Amino acid sequence: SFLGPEPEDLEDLYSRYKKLQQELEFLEVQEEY
Amino acid sequence: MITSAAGIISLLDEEEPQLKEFALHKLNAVVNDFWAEISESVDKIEVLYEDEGFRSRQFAALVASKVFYHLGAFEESLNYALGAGDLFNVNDNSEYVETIIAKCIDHYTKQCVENADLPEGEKKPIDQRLEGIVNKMFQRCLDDHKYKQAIGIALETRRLDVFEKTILESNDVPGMLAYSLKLCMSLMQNKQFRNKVLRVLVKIYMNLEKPDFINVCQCLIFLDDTQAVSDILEKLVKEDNLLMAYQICFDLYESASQQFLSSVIQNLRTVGT
Amino acid sequence: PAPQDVEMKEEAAAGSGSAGEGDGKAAATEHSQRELDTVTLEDIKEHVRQLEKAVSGKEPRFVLRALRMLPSTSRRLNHYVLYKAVHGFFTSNNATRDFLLPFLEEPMDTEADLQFRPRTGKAASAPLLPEVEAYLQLLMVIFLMNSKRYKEAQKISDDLMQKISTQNRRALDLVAAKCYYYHARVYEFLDKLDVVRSFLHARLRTATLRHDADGQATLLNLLLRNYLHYSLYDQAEKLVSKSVFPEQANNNEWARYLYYTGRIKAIQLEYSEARRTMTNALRKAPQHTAVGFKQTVHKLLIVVELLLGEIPDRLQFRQPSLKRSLMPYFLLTQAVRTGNLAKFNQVLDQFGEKFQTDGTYTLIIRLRHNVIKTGVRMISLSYSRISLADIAQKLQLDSPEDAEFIVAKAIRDGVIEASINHEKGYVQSKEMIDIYSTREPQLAFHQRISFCLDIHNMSVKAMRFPPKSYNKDLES
Amino acid sequence: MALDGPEQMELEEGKAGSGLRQYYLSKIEELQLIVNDKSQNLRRLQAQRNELNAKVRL
Amino acid sequence: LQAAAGMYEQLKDEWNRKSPNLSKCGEELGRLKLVLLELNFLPTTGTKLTKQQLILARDILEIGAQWSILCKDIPSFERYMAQLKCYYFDYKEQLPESAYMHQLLGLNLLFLLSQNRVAEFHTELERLPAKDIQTNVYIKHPVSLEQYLMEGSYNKVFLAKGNIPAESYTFFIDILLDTIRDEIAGCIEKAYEKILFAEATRILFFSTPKKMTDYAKKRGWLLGPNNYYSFASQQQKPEDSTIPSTELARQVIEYARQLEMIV
Amino acid sequence: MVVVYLASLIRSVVALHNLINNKIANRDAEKK
Repeated sequence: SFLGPEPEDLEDLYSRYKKLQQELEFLEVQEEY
Repeated sequence: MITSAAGIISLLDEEEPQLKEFALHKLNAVVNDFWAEISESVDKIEVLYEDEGFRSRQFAALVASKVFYHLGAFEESLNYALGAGDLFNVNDNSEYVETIIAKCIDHYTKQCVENADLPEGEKKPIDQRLEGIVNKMFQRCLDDHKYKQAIGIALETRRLDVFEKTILESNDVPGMLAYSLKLCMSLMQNKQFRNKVLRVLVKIYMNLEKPDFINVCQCLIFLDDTQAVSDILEKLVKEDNLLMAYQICFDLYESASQQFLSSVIQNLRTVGT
Repeated sequence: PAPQDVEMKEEAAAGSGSAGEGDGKAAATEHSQRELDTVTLEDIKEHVRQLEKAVSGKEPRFVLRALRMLPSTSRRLNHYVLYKAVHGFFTSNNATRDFLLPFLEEPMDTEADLQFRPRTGKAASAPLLPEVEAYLQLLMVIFLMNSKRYKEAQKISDDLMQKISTQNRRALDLVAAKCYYYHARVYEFLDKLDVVRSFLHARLRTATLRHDADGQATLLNLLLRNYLHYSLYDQAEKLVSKSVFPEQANNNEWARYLYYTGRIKAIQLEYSEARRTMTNALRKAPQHTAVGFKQTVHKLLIVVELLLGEIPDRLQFRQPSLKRSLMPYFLLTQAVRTGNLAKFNQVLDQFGEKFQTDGTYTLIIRLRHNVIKTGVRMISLSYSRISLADIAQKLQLDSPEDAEFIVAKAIRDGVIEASINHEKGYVQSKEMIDIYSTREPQLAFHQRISFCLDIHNMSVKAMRFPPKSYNKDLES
Repeated sequence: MALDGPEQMELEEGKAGSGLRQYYLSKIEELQLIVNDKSQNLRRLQAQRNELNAKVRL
Repeated sequence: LQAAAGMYEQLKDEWNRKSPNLSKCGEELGRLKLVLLELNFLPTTGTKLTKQQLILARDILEIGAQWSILCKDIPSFERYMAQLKCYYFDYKEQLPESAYMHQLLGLNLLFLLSQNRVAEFHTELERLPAKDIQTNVYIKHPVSLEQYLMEGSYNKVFLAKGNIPAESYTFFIDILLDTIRDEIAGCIEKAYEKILFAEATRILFFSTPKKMTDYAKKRGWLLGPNNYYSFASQQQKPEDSTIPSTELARQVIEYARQLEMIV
Repeated sequence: MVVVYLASLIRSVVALHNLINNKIANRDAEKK
């Protein structure tokens, strides 16, 4: 709901992991460059 | 205590239909210890899953899948499991066959990105068992009442199944738009999919009778669509609020150029004061 | 009371744990951590803590006061070490190591990375759970054969150790990789027909997708030993072939991997592959701490090199100061030199009690073939054409036929490398020389360089990694 | 995740829900993981390139 | 008939060392299977409690094994034999009993050897020891052979004379013997040039010059009534003479390219 | 490869224990 069940716990991890990937990609490119 | 498989392999080999059928029930527990020796006999267990003279297929598919992942072929292991369509409840509850479940989610994502891109559905290449897993994930979101987790999986998978009108299956309608714009531009480098997500937001604004005011303005400038700005203006006639109107219009102006400026004024008169 | 129990045991483990777990999740620091782990950590905990101010002591007070009360069998093994509800196989110290009085002295104080037991009662609020469970479990397993605990405690670190980390991330596997290893040295010691295998196998496959090479390595060692106990050749044969063995895992563990591999292969008459592993094994082991494993490896080593058709050096038996035990092994080498059966057969029996103990005895039966084989290859290599009659007398063979049959088994393999010409009855060696007017040397050199090459790229690469980990680590 | 060891019992928010939640996460997590291991190599390549770039440019 | 220990073993005794039959002791061996499903639902866990069920299990499969050996069919024997072994290993030889297990055991050893499955041979050697529980008469044949065969005294083997004493072993001994004869036969060609017929019967493990003519011919020596060892023999002796040059160099370009790239 | 590794082996204990004290110090130091 809006208390904090297990799916909210799902949303949190999802959000951070996704957002964080494009920035990690620039760093992955630097190794190659 | 027994450490050798040898007896089991012979039961499977023998001509007795009864012995062959029995073997699979006994096998599930051990085929994660004895498994190395059982690989020899991978062929007999596959025949029993194949052959419709048994309804031991379900049990057979599990044993046969189990030998395969151990062996180093993860894909064909999965493939047997999806075919019987053996329940995932059993695999989850065990710590042996964690392997297969892990491969199933990651296999699911490869199929889904290509299929999901333009059409609403996720198409035939993703069979009933994969969908069946996804459905379990789907229930959790609905319960939560929150669109953002639906949004988080839908971008990566590239689904439009749960990225559009998932408020008919119940999730949070307001607030949806902001999250969707900021993630999609940054993460995505596929234009075809990007455009879709943006086209969906034009439909989402309409559900609401006061949609978010920042979000319309991004769609207006990039797409060149008079349509994104238009739903918010349509709602405001019906609502009759000066305070509500002003914020949207100032947000729009900054982004907008002169070509946009001409086009909005016309829309606004049409809908009404 | 004893202030030594509290301050030394809780602090020493604390530094080590925090720094590794934190570092491992953050970045791949792995070369640096491995160097710390084998030499310092094991030595300090083992030797000095036995004689303190209380009886024994490895580090069971960091599994008692930054335990965190995990779902692990860290706590279960602890209860036996102290007294909480069961005395177990070892008695508690009332000189402030108590589990009967929990929440006694702590020098560590708060810091989440550091671990702390009254700060939190469960670690199940994060993905940290598998690595801290693995870490405490590690401390426990080393100590258990050391303080002569038996029965239940050994079996719940063989099946249940496996249960604790099977769902893992790279960091979690890396802490757990250690945990499995210190379990492996106790595991060789007691043989079971009980099948620990199931969990071990199923966890091996899921972790490879998850990441971490080190975890994969240790489970392969454990598993070879499982077959050894059962004494079934077939099952072990599958495991060696399938594996190549990667290089990320510490130096102590590699030595254990090579010794086990070498041992099993040789019985089949695969003396050739096995010798390479065993020679690497001796050399891979540590210094003084290693010594007890090293002697067993040194017994097997003479036998595998002897099996090839080589006659090992006499100084080698002499030099380690286990010379006495080495004395039958030297005699076996001498029996092989002369080619006489009579000395070889009598020695094998007399010393047989001592050989069985080492585990070497199975190989020693195969050595009978070598006694005559080494002698005929030596003589033929040296002087090419010798009559069949002459070889029969030297070895004490039955007949000129008896010799010809030795040559027949060998030739196809290539050992003796000669042929029997019954044109008059002699053995004639293949040998000729003047290879430098043929292209053949360019090949010999070509493979040597290719082999070296892959290592050169590796040399440059690995070298830089540990000083850089240390520069990245914060220092005072 | 609010755990990564074995615990709970199934419901599709139990062990089954938690175990499937972890796999949905693992594809996202893997990208995070390859880069932390990648950082060690990146600095190695960096130090050597900084010395080399300073000398050629000098 | 119907069989399973504690109430039957009639067929084991009726099969051989009484009269020859397998027309009751392997023809009726399809209904024994139905009790076997029960028995085999219990050595999932291998414990001393399981013993009672375990001996009945073995009993059909001992009669099963026995019919296959007499009948001269190796694959049927192999399925039957394999079960008995895992059913010994439940504290490692929990059941080393019966003298209608004795023969099987020896047979199993020679069987593994005929296939030239070396791994399996060693696995059995270690698993089995009931070679003095059931005592050295027919079981002695693979044992003698292991010692001799490892030593490389082919003369000593006691496999080219283990045909005469047999329970029904004679068959297994013969296939294994044929393997021994081949190994030597190819090698000898390389060994030396055109040697006497008599010399080429002696250490070729043959019985007559007639057996040698047919056997040699398939191998590629003595195609005619004159030895042809000479083709094969001459090839082996000079190892240091061969220059096709460019062909032998084996692509110098590739090795060079691997080497250059790093620098 | 040998030379660096020997320097590393003595440094290790020192460097790894100290890290935890410096880490804590850094977070607080950063704020001001």
